[PDB]
Amino acid sequence: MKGFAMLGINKLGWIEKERPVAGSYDAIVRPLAVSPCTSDIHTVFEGALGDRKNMILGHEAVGEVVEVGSEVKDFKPGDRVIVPCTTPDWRSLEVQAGFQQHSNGMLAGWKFSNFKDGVFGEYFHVNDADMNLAILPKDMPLENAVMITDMMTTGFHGAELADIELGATVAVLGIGPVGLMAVAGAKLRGAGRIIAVGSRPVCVDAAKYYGATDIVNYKDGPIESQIMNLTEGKGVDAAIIAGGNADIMATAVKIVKPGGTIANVNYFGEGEVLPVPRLEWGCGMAHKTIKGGLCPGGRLRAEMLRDMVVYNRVDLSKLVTHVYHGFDHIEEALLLMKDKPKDLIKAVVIL
Amino acid sequence: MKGFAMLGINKLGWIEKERPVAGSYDAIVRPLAVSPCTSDIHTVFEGALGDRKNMILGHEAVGEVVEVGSEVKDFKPGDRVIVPCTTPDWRSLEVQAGFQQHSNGMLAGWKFSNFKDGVFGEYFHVNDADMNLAILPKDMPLENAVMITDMMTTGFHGAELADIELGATVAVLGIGPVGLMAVAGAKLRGAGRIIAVGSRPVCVDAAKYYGATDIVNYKDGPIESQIMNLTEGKGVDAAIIAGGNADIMATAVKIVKPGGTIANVNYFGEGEVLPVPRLEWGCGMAHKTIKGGLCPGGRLRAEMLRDMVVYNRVDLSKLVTHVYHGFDHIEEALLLMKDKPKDLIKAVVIL
Amino acid sequence: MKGFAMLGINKLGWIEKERPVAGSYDAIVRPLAVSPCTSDIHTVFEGALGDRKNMILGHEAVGEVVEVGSEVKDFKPGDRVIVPCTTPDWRSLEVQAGFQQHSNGMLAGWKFSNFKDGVFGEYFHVNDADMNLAILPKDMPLENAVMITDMMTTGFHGAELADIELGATVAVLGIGPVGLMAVAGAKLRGAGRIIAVGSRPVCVDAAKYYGATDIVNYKDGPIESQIMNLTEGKGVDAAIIAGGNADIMATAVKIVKPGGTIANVNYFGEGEVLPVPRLEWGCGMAHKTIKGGLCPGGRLRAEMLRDMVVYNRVDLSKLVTHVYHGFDHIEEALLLMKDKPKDLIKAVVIL
Amino acid sequence: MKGFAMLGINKLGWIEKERPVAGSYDAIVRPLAVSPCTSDIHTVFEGALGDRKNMILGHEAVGEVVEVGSEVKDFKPGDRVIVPCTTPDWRSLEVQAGFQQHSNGMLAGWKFSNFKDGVFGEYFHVNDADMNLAILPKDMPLENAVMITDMMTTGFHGAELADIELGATVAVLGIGPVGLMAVAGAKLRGAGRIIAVGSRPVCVDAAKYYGATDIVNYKDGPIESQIMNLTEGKGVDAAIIAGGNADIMATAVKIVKPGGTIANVNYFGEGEVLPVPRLEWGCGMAHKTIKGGLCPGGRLRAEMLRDMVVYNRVDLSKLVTHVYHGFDHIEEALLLMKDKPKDLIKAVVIL
Ligand SMILES: C[As](C)(=O)[O-]
Ligand SMILES: C[As](C)(=O)[O-]
Ligand SMILES: C[As](C)(=O)[O-]
Ligand SMILES: C[As](C)(=O)[O-]
Ligand SMILES: [Cl-]
Ligand SMILES: [Cl-]
Ligand SMILES: [Cl-]
Ligand SMILES: [Cl-]
Ligand SMILES: [Cl-]
Ligand SMILES: [Cl-]
Ligand SMILES: [Cl-]
Ligand SMILES: [Cl-]
Ligand SMILES: [Zn+2]
Ligand SMILES: [Zn+2]
Ligand SMILES: [Zn+2]
Ligand SMILES: [Zn+2]
Repeated sequence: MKGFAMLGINKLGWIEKERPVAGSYDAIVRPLAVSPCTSDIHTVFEGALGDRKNMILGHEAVGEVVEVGSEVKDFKPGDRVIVPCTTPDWRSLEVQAGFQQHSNGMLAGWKFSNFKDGVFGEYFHVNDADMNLAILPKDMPLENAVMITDMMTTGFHGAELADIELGATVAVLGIGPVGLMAVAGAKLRGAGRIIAVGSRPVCVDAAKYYGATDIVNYKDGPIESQIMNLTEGKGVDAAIIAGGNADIMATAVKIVKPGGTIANVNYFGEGEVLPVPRLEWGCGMAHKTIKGGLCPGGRLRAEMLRDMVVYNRVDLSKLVTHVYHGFDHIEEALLLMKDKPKDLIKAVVIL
Repeated sequence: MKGFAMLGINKLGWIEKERPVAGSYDAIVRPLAVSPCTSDIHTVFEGALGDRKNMILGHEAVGEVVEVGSEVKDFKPGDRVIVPCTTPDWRSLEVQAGFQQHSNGMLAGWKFSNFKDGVFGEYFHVNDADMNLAILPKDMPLENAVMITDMMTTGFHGAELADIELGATVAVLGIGPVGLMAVAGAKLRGAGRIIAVGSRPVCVDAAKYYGATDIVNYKDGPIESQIMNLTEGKGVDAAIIAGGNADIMATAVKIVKPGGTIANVNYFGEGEVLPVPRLEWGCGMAHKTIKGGLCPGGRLRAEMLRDMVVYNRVDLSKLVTHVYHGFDHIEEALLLMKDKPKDLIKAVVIL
Repeated sequence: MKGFAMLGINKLGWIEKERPVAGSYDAIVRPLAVSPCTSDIHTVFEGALGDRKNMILGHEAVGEVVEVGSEVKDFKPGDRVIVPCTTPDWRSLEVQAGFQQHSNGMLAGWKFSNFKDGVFGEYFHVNDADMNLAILPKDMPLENAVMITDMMTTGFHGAELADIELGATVAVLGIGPVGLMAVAGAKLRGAGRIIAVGSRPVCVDAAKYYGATDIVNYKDGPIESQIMNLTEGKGVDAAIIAGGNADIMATAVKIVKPGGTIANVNYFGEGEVLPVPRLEWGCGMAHKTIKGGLCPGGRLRAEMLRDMVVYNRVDLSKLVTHVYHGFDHIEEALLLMKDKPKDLIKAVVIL
Repeated sequence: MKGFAMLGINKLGWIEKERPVAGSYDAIVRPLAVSPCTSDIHTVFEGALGDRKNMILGHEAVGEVVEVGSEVKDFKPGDRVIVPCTTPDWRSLEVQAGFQQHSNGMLAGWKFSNFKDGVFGEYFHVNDADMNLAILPKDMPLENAVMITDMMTTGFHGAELADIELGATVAVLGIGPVGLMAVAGAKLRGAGRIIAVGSRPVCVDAAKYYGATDIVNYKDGPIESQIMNLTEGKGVDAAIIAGGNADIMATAVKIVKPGGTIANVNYFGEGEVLPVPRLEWGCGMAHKTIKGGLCPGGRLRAEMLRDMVVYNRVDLSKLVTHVYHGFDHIEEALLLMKDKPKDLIKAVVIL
């Protein structure tokens, strides 16, 4: 079977592997549409989760079930499915503690292109199909569906972590596709003022679409001072980190008011320490809670998000700026995420 | 000073009282626009909070500050203000425990036309002005502003109490103005499917506007069975009670799935017991949490809600179906709430 | 295989059934020590969960694993195990929503002597052994261990549901073994004053041991008035319901202060409605949250509770008032729970 | 009036000031017993909250009310009172948001020897007496009472922030008096295993008394590896930081399991950045929540803690290792906190 892989740190290529086989509770799925992610660039080009050998990349797919194990009851060959990027082992003690994302170890609910061969292959394997898949609606555009699997869940998780009160003022630091979904998620948690920080015009337009009331361009000067000035020295109720380097932790702390929340969903690839500033964290005592969480997955999450899309709670179409046709364009698509052209949000390859 | 009052249970009339005087921390406010509430009908005509003598009614007003005490710093004569219907005593132990609504006793944060002369008078008194008032924006229509003071805060509080996950399915039982705001609030907590229960066409149109995906008319048959059928036997994640008689508690319990929330914001005036059904409450063990809460007030709540309106998170204009001009029309306006014409949601009297 | 069963409502007897067989993920366990529960009296003699045919009773056991399925990795034949009375299906959507106790339906995480043949048999079946068993410590008395499986988890769950702040005043309504564990659990959530309501001297002594600061005997007069008098009209922060008839709901509501919690863990068998009083529930608005929950189970819960016992956080020995030797005494033991002698808390049959 | 003061950074001395006067809502209190705090050493000798001029030190006192304002109703001259070190302005928007500790600005609920003349004076001023004082019980030893005002509330707040499940494994980093109270607080939140990190024998004995099951001495080697070894590679559910330098943040992150909580109550005086390690924080995604909070105060907190002591939930006497008699010994007492003799936990000066 063919797949586009991380040969090792800094090295991409097409490889050939054995087609995976389903256990009693698993499914084999062939991709129908896929998207590459900035996370795979951190993983390959920064070595941010350590080295790998011949790991097929990608974790954002809608697919067709081709094969299911003997104990699979709700999915069958031919079913069209939304595959959440996080596919936990539901039989784990971490699940019993309330942390599906870390079933059997830190980040280990997120398998695809963390450590498990991903979706950029002729087929891929889903553990526990009945618990980790959702049916794709008949009329749902594939490219919008693909945005559910990671961008929507992660951005929304930033808003969830932020523990927003109705009418809260929220800053979103970074308006790549995850931050855009954080903007929309903040709105769908009842945020009033939403201050989006970023400068790429395509992203700014999308941020405004999704609910941003204010846009902060770092080229006008320090972000901290800009935000403090917008809020008349009060700061924000919550800051969602959806991108940046290590220093953005310190920025987030400095703009959040006492009692507020810093909610990280950014995958940091560079810097071995994320700085928390002493004075602006109240020398340890400011009740500025710092969170940082991998997106939830599983069937329940996938269905609930899917149904938000069905009921027009968010329009995912705005994220999709590039569409390609055919398996081979996966390569070109991933390299867009590396190279970062001004007009890109997300790319989808429809096979 | 003139006001429209509860003479006692079942008896309304205009009365004359001394104009109130501000303590060091208080304001005297003259109404600019007011709305009557169904709660005052429960209070007067059902005796639902006990008898009263000569209590001026009303608790929904935007006003002009005419006089402030010596220790008031943020409001001054001439300021135009949104007055939250709940005006807590902030120096109370209940506030220290996190329950502003019950400062100095059960429901005692809600003063106006609970026990304190209300807003249907030439002037009224606000305790602790700096903590219990918000500035009215220059361009904000008075009639929309008045909807902040009770309908928005109460309906939104139903959504808050419901403890909705992103993508949850919510039922709203009753689509009077409080239920309409519960619909909008559920949407602004990220609800997917929102099932609104009610039959008055004006309310149904508003419910759909505010985010209802499904409408349930009791004239088609039992509500429980209808809802269970819509959700394919799963029930709903949360049911918000925004109206009905005592029996609606039992309905709410029967439609909520195990682990879900029944969130009441209805002011019950009739029936001395609200029934919780044994079997459908899992004989005590179904984790169906039952909440029932008075709306928050105070300056912070008022400002945060006001700012949600400024940033176009909700459009309150749809609630206002009747507008009158002049103090004397307060009487006619309140009697609309008693008589309940098919085309009424809320009435506002602009003085 | 022999077991002591519910023949049907009002009818007990010994029966013969096929010995159960383990699926790939299950274990067959033979009891080493067992206890009967008041819940089985509700189930059999009140028909509180509907009729049954030939259901082996009991859900409180420590056992020896005799057989495990091919996919079981952490338990093996010969292992001595604490079996939590609640053994969820971990692969369920309710688990994904955070409600293990209702995996695959209301109460359906609690299988043994709800609907599944229980522990009063020569052998019983545990679903998903690796996720639903805990190792019994070598030196832990069997009879103390058995108290973990239901009494400790349920009583502690009442304290968990009560959402106690450090220093809160808690009432416990009923001091049978579940209420006794609620007393201990309240103490281990940092309760200050703990007011235990009950009159059996053996239970009173145990309540005082476990942390009760005040004892209320209903024979001295109405409980509501007694509690209100003890707390100088303030009421309690939380009331845990661990026994009583339907009316105790109303008592609990009347003694809890505004903003407080009524936390039920009682299995109600009689009365089709549990009354919530209108005026004392603030006509729907008093923020008196009413909870009612089945005890958690699974391996994680079992291990965490076991380790609390290992570290001397609670002494379970006080609950065990009667010990019998041999399988046949199960019958006599269960009938004690029906007949309720003054000196009984819990009975354990050591096989 | 005489007081022992921070002349400025690095400079202590006795000074003379005007005796303060009560506003309508305030009290003037004369100390009956006082304790010095390590925080005042950070403040004076590290300049950790910036420079000061002639600020009377100390924030741990039991006193006698000598004078009250005209609007004070619950306290009067002669009353003996426990003064919480945190005395919020209850009329603030931060209080409305749920953060009394930051009323009118970051840390600004903690006034005494942060910015307001403290308790090491012939008299001191308490803002809002009715909301910020508690009656001292007649038979309560003064020196035990003084431990309520800061050590108990702060250490307990570390346990509160840790959001401990019943049976959780907790590490406490630092076993000075705050960490000792964190140990006791963890126990009173139902912790099972409690791993206390420290090496001073007097503190170790107290840690064991208060509930520590394991003691970790850094002189045996790296703390991280020791803790990971104790927990068999699982890490701890929560780590409470009650002392250390800046690096302890990174240690806390490395020992907490995914989904766990790092709960800081340490007042950091040195280092401008507290490091959060990238890999062990799951590159931003490990759901290791980092909290850091000033202790709550006010009358409600003071009464609830006082009542925990009355009901023998914790014994504070173990903290008091040194007692002096007479106002002048304040100087000697504070310098003990600077110099740190092996046998010191807390010192109390009884005037
Ligand atoms: C599954 As991911 C860290 O790219 O949001
Ligand atoms: C202040 As009201 C009970 O009418 O929402
Ligand atoms: C498992 As039970 C309802 O007897 O605590
Ligand atoms: C009031 As303090 C920071 O010394 O615990
Ligand atoms: Cl975990
Ligand atoms: Cl992104
Ligand atoms: Cl309260
Ligand atoms: Cl209404
Ligand atoms: Cl569920
Ligand atoms: Cl019991
Ligand atoms: Cl705040
Ligand atoms: Cl300390
Ligand atoms: Zn991704
Ligand atoms: Zn009203
Ligand atoms: Zn039982
Ligand atoms: Zn201190």
